[PDB]
Amino acid sequence: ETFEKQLKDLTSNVKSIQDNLLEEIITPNTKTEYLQRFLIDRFDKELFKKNVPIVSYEDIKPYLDRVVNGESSDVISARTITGFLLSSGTSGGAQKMMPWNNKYLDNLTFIYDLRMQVITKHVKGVEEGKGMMFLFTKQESMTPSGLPARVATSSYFKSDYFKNRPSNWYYSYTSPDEVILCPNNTESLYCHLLCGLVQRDEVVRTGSIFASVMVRAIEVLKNSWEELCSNIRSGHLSNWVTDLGCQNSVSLVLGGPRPELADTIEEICNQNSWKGIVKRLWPNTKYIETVVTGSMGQYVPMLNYYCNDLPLVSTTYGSSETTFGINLDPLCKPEDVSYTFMPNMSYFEFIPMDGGDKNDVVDLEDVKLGCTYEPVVTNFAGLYRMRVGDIVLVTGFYNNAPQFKFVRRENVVLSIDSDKTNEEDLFKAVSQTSYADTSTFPGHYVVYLLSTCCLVMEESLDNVYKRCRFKDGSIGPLEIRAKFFSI
Ligand SMILES: Nc1ncnc2c1ncn2[C@@H]1O[C@H](COP(=O)(O)O)[C@@H](O)[C@H]1O
Repeated sequence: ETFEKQLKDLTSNVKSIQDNLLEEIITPNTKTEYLQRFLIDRFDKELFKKNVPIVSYEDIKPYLDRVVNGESSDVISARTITGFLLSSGTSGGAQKMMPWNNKYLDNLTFIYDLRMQVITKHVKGVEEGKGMMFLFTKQESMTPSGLPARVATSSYFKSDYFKNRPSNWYYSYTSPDEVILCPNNTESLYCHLLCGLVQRDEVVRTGSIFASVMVRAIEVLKNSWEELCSNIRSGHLSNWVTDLGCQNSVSLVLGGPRPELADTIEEICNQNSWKGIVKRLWPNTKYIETVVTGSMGQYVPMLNYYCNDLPLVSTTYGSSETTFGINLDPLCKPEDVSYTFMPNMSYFEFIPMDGGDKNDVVDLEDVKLGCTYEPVVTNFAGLYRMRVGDIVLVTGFYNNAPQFKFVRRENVVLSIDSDKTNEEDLFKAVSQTSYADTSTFPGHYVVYLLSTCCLVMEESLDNVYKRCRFKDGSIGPLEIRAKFFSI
């Protein structure tokens, strides 16, 4: 009842909520160095639109550099910046750093609570069980200001928003918090699988942020099940896991020897065909929760094979600048997913990317059906009218809330995992066509046109690629097709 009214109000009063949010954001910031220079003396929406420039990351980086280096955040935000977000996008090989504060986590947990209600409205049999969720923490980078830079979900996991989260099915995992918080993701993924297998009847959902990570978890399971079952049989975690938090918390989950359970799992895994394996090991699973839009659509056939066509539920579209919104038709096919922007997240504007809309920039409530746009974001952490670099397509409207298909990220040419290699990067590499191969796991780049040539191309790519390729092992060695490989 409360949720039904909440969602009706959010998607019906879009214009009013957006206009009030802009006033809410701008009013305490009119005296910042940044907004004072565009002479926004008081809050006035037409003055904001006329005087405040639409900017790229590059335009405002001088201001962000000052905050990163320790200058008072009030140069851009009266809401103190207490950390930064590392974006998967880069500017000159360097990851972009976005300003961040707890309003990011206020919005994120608002969206978690909303999509939880959307899921349970449409999917039965989930509220009495737990999620086997392959969630990972990545260690933070220090900035000269002394504030940490983290990836979006790590900024949540390492906060009390996560530690002191609510107590219901949607925030209940088969993995202890220590496993989720473990910065060694090889150890934590193994422990995720171990705890999920031990509590296999309680699993009602499984997944990860992106479909690539869900696929990797299944491949690790395929390559680790004999060892996992030996830990279940003995009641002892393998010695190689060094994280103390994992050792202590997983030992409690194991409890003692489980040779009968081990036998049961070994009998399932021992089939030559891995088709439907997820459903056979976790028979109470109701759905797979993972993003399957954008470059992640390449993994849908693999996921359907392993999960025996359990629904793939792609819930959220977000970025280091802001969370955008959620999928209000969770049980649709992957190719049909659209995201309804939520008007309380940030003030959204849109630049037309085709001839169907001839305006220079338009408000959320004015976007035209069937037209493409680049989103523009004004947020609660010092970003004013910043271009996001994504292209979206207006597919419809839920009440008065536009729904958007994610089309692509501008200039990105190659993407396997979190990496987003764009045309400039592939250019430097070749000067020092392409295809993203996923038919084998791990996926890898393919540069059509020598062992050394493969290496120097990889060495010129960005840090996200190199962390995925050499550390997580989510990308294989780059291949120049005679066929040659990096190493
Ligand atoms: N649900 C989604 N579907 C497709 N692409 C997405 C989705 N969520 C995020 N992305 C992409 O990932 C970007 C976020 O990058 P980051 O700044 O590293 O958080 C977005 O701007 C999109 O390009």
